[PDB]
Amino acid sequence: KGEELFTGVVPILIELDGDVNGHKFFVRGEGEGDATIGKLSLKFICTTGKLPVPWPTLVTTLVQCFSRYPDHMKRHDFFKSAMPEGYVQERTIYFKDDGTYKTRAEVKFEGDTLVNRIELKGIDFKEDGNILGHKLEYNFNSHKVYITADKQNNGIKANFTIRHNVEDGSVQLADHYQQNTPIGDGPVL
Amino acid sequence: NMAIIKEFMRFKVHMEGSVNGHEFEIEGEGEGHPYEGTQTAKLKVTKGGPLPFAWDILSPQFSKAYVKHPADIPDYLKLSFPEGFTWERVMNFEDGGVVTVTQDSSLQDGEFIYKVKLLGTNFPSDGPVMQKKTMGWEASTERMYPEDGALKGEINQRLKLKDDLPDDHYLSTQTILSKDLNEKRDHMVLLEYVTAAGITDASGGHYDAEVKTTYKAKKPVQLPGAYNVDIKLDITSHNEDYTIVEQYERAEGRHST
Repeated sequence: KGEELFTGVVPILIELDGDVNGHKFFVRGEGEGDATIGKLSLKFICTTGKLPVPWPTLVTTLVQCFSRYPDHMKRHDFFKSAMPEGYVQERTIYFKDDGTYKTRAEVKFEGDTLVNRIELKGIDFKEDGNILGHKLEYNFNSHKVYITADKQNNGIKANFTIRHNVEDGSVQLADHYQQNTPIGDGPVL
Repeated sequence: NMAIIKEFMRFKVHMEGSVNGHEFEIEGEGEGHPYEGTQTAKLKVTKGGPLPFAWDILSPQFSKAYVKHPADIPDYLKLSFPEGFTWERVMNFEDGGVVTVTQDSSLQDGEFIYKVKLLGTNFPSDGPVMQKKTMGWEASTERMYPEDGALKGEINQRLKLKDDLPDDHYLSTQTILSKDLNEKRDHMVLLEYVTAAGITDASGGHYDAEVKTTYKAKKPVQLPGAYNVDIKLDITSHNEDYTIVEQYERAEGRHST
């Protein structure tokens, strides 16, 4: 099950080692999720000085187990089910007319805190593009994450397109292709 | 007086049935405490094994003399002995499949004798019964009430389906990004709201059946008023192909209101 863990406020730790076009950086963040209301409160810090990429681009990368699942949909919650053991979240993000992120993360419980450790590698980004050129506005929009369960992985698949507002009035799209998978070996449900 | 039904009783059961054109026979032995509401049984498939369909539709057809009744509630089926009683049952499953049963309960040499005839019909080939996707029965409540000079009962019975997957749904997201004005490092403050949607109906985990049973005593004994019986059936064990199955049941009667 696992729902017992999320019945109340859960403290969160997130760590990211990124590499984008050779630019290396580390981001840490702390806060608390509430799965009952589906709320996240987090503060992130880059320890390497200036962030080579805009913060909004790291948002989707930086714990969907805190999503609120209505009572009738509770049996459909994959994320909470894998806990405390946790799950592996992999993504490939295609930035329109630009480079691509590739991430590997392990989301599990270390002690009483939920931990997400990410490894990100970007490539083929335009030096003057919206990402490396920091042309993206500081804000985020509303989205839909379409989840389909996939087969032999004993886990779920996902895709969606993130809309990043560019400061010139245009929109920078990011196509997300996501797949997850448990850690412990056995039934999930 | 408890001279007829003892505190511990054994029974023997025979079932001949046909489901989706598949004939078969089952013989089994059972035992329990009629006044405590508890019984067990071990069933064997003597013909037409292995069975192409789910065992769970057969399990409820293998014993109401074992129900625990309060003193103020007349036990109609216990009083029917030594002569005994018969029952007939119609199970209507949500996908159109139907199970019908006729049974005879007698008592010989201090042992109950059960004789069962069953038919399943119109079970869809991709349905959970023919696909063996059932996980067993949820706890049941049978509404009992006198009618037509007999004792009748009515159940809304939930069969648990094999867990498949998350299916298809989506997450709606909202996010605000802010800054800590006193924070001296490059940073992002974030607050996010996520809620799942895309499924209303709430039941993909269950296979429902409308059940109506009629219990007739062979002799004119005393009928109870309308009341309820709580029932829970468990499969305690079984082999791979379900040609050997052990069952357990607890049933206790209580007042309706």
